[PDB]
Amino acid sequence: MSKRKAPQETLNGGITDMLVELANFEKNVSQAIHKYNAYRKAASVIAKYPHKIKSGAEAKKLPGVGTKIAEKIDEFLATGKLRKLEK
Repeated sequence: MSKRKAPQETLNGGITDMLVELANFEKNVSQAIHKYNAYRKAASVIAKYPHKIKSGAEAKKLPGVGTKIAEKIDEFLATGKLRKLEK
């Protein structure tokens, strides 16, 4: 908790962070669950991935992800399509 100085709203991706969060549920999705394995594989290829993906097709190329959790990936970067101040 509190290592040096983390951002207030992360940078952009934060994919493996919210994917591992569902695996950390320890209640609705603790261990030996039916969908708990979905986040274990999708998070194994996402966290290895450079993270951050504007187009949803990115999670498609990621092996193990691209059927149900792929929508949750875009959910992270779904409300982060703000502009970057033009000119």
